[PDB]
Amino acid sequence: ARGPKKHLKRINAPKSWMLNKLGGIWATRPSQGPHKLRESLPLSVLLKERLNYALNGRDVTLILNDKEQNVFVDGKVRRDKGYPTGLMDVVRIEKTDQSFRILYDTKGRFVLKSLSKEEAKYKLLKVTAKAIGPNQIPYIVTHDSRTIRFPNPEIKIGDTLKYDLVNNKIENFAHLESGNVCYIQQGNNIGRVGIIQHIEKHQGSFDICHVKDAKGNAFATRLGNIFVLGQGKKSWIELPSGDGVRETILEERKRKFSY
Amino acid sequence: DTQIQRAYQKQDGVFLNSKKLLAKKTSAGVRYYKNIGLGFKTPKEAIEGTYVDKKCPFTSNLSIRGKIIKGLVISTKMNRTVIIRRDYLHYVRKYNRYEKRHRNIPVHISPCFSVKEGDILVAGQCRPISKTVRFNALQVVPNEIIGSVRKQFLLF
Amino acid sequence: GISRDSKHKRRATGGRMPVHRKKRAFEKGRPISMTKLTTQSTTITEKRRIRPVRVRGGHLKFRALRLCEGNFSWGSENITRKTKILDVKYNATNNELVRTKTLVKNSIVEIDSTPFREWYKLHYGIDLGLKKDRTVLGNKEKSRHVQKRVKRTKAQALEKNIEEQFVSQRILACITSRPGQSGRADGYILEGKELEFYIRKLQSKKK
Amino acid sequence: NQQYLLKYEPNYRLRKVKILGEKPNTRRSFKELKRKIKRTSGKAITKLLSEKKGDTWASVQSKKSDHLKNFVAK
Amino acid sequence: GKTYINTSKTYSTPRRPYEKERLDNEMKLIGTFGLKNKREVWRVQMILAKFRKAARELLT
RNA sequence: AUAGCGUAUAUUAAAGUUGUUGCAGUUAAAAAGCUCGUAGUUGAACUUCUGUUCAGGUUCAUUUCGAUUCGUCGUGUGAAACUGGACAUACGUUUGCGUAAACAUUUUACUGUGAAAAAAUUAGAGUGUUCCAGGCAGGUUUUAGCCCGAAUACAUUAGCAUGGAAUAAUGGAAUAGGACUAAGUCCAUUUUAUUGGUUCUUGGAUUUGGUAAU
RNA sequence: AACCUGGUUGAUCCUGCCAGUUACAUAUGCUUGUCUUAAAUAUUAACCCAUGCAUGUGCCAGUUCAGUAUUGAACAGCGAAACUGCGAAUGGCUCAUUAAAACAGUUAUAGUUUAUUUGAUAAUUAAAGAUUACAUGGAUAACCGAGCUAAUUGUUGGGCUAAUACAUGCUUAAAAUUCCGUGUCCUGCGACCGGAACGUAUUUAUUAGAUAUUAGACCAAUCGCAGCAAUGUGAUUGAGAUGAAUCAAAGUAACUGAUCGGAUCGAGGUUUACCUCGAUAAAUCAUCUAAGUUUCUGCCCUAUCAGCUCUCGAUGGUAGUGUAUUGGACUACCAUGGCAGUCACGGGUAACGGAGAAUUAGGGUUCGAUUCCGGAGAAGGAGCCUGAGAAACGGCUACUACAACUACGGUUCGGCAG
Ligand SMILES: [Mg+2]
Ligand SMILES: [Mg+2]
Ligand SMILES: [Mg+2]
Ligand SMILES: [Mg+2]
Ligand SMILES: [Mg+2]
Ligand SMILES: [Mg+2]
Ligand SMILES: [Mg+2]
Ligand SMILES: [Mg+2]
Ligand SMILES: [Mg+2]
Ligand SMILES: [Mg+2]
Ligand SMILES: [Mg+2]
Ligand SMILES: [Mg+2]
Ligand SMILES: [Mg+2]
Ligand SMILES: [Mg+2]
Ligand SMILES: [Mg+2]
Ligand SMILES: [Mg+2]
Ligand SMILES: [Mg+2]
Ligand SMILES: [Mg+2]
Ligand SMILES: [Mg+2]
Ligand SMILES: [Mg+2]
Ligand SMILES: [Mg+2]
Repeated sequence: ARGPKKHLKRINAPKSWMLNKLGGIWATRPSQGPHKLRESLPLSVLLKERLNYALNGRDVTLILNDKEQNVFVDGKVRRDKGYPTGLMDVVRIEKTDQSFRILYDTKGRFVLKSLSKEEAKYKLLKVTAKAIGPNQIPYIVTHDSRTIRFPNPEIKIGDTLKYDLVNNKIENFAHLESGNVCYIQQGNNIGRVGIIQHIEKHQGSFDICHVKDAKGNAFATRLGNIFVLGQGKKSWIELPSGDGVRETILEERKRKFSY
Repeated sequence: DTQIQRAYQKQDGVFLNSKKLLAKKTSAGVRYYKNIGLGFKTPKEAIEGTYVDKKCPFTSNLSIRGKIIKGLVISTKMNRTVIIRRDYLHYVRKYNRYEKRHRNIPVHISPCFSVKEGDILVAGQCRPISKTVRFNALQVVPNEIIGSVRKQFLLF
Repeated sequence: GISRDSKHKRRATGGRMPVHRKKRAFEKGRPISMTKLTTQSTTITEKRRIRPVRVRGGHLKFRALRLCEGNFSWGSENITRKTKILDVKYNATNNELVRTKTLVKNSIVEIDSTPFREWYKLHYGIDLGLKKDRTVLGNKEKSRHVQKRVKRTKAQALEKNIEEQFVSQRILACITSRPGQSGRADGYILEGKELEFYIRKLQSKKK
Repeated sequence: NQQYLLKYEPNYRLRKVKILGEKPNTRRSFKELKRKIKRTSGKAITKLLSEKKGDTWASVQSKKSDHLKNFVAK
Repeated sequence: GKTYINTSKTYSTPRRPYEKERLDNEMKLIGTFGLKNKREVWRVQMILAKFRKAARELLT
């Protein structure tokens, strides 16, 4: 197809952005970055659609080219309109001192979770690879594309580190075993939150894990979509308010409209 | 010990000439084997054979990745290669019944197996070895077929 | 304009297989480098000739047109030296390759003993080029540096083939590089089994 | 402050508010200029650029600043 | 021109173009509800029909 | 019929005039002159039946009742088909804390779940675009705000995961060392920081006694 | 809305079609007043095209002695030209080709490539030569000047000066490890002493890649370590990843020098010899992005297609070669295979495949050139340049068939399926 694709059409932009069908032809193609294209929430959508701080395209440009440095991701400045803010990222707006975390709700759209200052220092990281590096230095790699050196050696692959973004120092970690708390990054089970019942390894391809929530409904999903939220029943994150429990539309209609 | 070909045949990643081994006038003595970790037992013969097969999953660099097959061996006619046969019932929605279809997969046989025509083969997916062959033989199950191998239809 | 596409062949059944797209530049193959020994060629001024090749991804690949010297290893001894390659003796692929003196992987070549002869002499105090008066050891006994030269020599016994060859000063070695890619003839010296074999092959060709 | 307002609102709006001016006919000119420019070299090219019909970004920020200098706080 | 606005059909036309009983009922409707133009009654028919398909599927 | 309405042509229902559901074939068009027969399609009956006890719901009935109310709830009592315990020669061992594994259960078709799944479509919730087509918005003077939405279903085949007893195919001990067990013989063999002998384990083969309703 | 009616007879019950009825696409005829939307040279001719336009781009952060402005006496605001970057491979158009092909859903890449992004690394600037590091060297465009043509985004000579352009090169770890010395002591090729080599990468060869999801004892030698010393003393954490590696990360040889190891830029300043923010170039590994190949299964009509494939590849095996990589992709040798009534092979399609569309009691029937995703092509074939990506076509070369100028000798930024 003669090389790389530089455009994205509105119809094809992920449902998670909640763009208007009728709003145009194109949408903003997420930039190459920490997160994949489909797991991206770009900045331009973050500002224009979600916060409404930008009313149109020009506006976004204004915010991100203003010498004043308005927007922050994991502590580091970003001027790129299509920067792929992904899952677990902490995005902070210097002028208002708003600190949000990027998440999926149970319905699988992108949400900004308002965080107080103590939350906003911390960010959750999930182990992708673990290796010996050059010079015989152990290293570890993360979903947000971090490379962390000299990890605590007990840290296994597919764990969750709690990362201090002020100190760039991993604080506490927990791994994928029975009894820990998860959030589910991708699935039809996207956004649900729960205690791991157990894990079955099929060893040819795809390992499936099962989950429960506070209410006691089971889930299953492939290992890749599990993200660990801490030890115990306690999560190290403030969840958008479903608390991670899915609601039957019956439950929804009942509680909302009193049926 | 058998060398018949234009080129001398030895496994890769195994050095035959080490100072201890030159003291023995006998071919080889240190052999390469492997584990292909799908829970597949590495055969007795892979271990004790003299065979050079660069396409053997046990004796070589062959990586078995992602797809596994059960089948019938219809033809062991060619050099270190068989054909396998998978029979299935394709469902025709309208007439609301099935239809008997078959597929022939060329598989690669490592010399470590004894393969009678009309046996039962397990094969793992493989990198493209030849024009036809994407599959390599893992496990042979012996069995007796009466009459020609073709007519015999097993859906398992 | 050479092509590696599989589309230009018959599918398994024998059926003529259809074509919509063109030749694509990414299925490109490239002309062959017949890589030559300039060593014995008298008419040649330029003995070493290597071509950079701009490749997919902006990298380089290195074409050996003309080669004379290469880098060879002696396996038992773990000793690797660069020497001049003399002749291409046997080729399993095709014999017109031997006639054209072409270098390819698993070609069979001969090597100047000389660097290996010297390393051996240095290390074990034994000159392999000589028939009689084989031992070069120093005059002071009980001197750690001569003692070592004996202690080395104590365990060692060579193949008659390696010895005889060393005397001859030419050595049979099969070459392990891809000169049409790397731009090198790098190789290993034949020992034991492979030597029995390629000697016999050379021998029944010679018979 | 009307500083910000003067720095943020786009130009067609500053015309609605009478601050800026008319956007004159761009396209035709610009494309005939493109024509001639492509078809010669540097000296002549500069001589053509002197004649471009554009309302320059310079002139824009100039009228903006000047209007910011003619302003009186309520 | 690409456009993503949706298609509509508000009414339907009878298998049988002329049948007295039906025509008469339709003119009794046009009369009492002060309509013009038979399709008005047809689109009402359409609407009702939608409702009924719904109830039916739900009774499955 | 109506701001629309004729006509031509392809195609859809009409068509049970293409028929799996679902057609016809003595005489309306239609059984091949007749047998043998390979592919194909199709295939008789039998195997943990059954009974007894416990619990959980889910239904039912109503000369049991109740409470309140514009019909649900609680409760009876019995009666069902379950679902799951339990003992009965009876859907398994063995181990670590109702759930895993390993062992053992011949394979599959079939069926129930689940994962993986592209939006727009379609079905459909919410919402008065003046209705509506439709859009994904909206609603509120508590206003340097507030409230709420952008659901859900469907997503056929084949791959994947897992629960399955019927039905259907296929299997297993008929030249049996088949099964269990004991005692030998070989070939390998992880651990015991290392090579050697003995061993040990283990995991294959093999010889012979014993056990069994063979 | 799960409905049927007209026509064979003198009449009758049948079969059966014709006809009516219905929806929906194009077409068309007549007729047309508001408002809200709105398809649109697919079908025939992937036929041919005048003209205009559809691909350009500058920050404070690579080059300014243009110009402007009476500017920090090296420039400093604004801002051409022209080098140097980057893009031009997306987008838009069309459906001619195409029937396991493309496509769809499912896989593999342990068989690969990826410019721009995000994260992390980096002590050695090979040898010979050269060597200033308070920083190396030679050129050229714009410009000035002279020309050639009837002709174009043609270019020829001549005089100038920059670059992040084109060349070149300086930058003091320790330890350990390997080798060498006719060195000391010795007897362990062991210790001390002395001398080399020693980044990364490239190319081969060899040594080990550690395994605590796991079991031990009898002889010998145990190698070590407390310890000269007989005596022992055991041995138990120290090294990741996978289902699997010949993986990661390492040791020892050499090999290449065609890898990289900053002679570049801003800004704000503590009054200025020092701080604090940044821009950019580039290597490796991840990461994003996309691609190449790839597993399994699934297409319409046709037997007035029953056998097909294999003289140079048909199926497999070997060495090679080639490629980004896998492979008969290609070569040499070898074997005689591979597919087919479960329809091979071969025709046809007024056939691009899907997402979907019209009808629909149920089951079906019939369409999908056309918004989205794949695929293909740019008049027809082939071949290339350059790139991270191209067989590009709003790039070049050639032919076949054509388009535009011509002073006839030449020329075209000639290619509407934008
Ligand atoms: Mg961008
Ligand atoms: Mg995998
Ligand atoms: Mg590169
Ligand atoms: Mg403007
Ligand atoms: Mg008759
Ligand atoms: Mg039966
Ligand atoms: Mg029991
Ligand atoms: Mg008659
Ligand atoms: Mg009559
Ligand atoms: Mg009709
Ligand atoms: Mg009006
Ligand atoms: Mg410029
Ligand atoms: Mg065909
Ligand atoms: Mg296929
Ligand atoms: Mg000059
Ligand atoms: Mg020293
Ligand atoms: Mg300064
Ligand atoms: Mg079609
Ligand atoms: Mg398209
Ligand atoms: Mg694809
Ligand atoms: Mg046009």
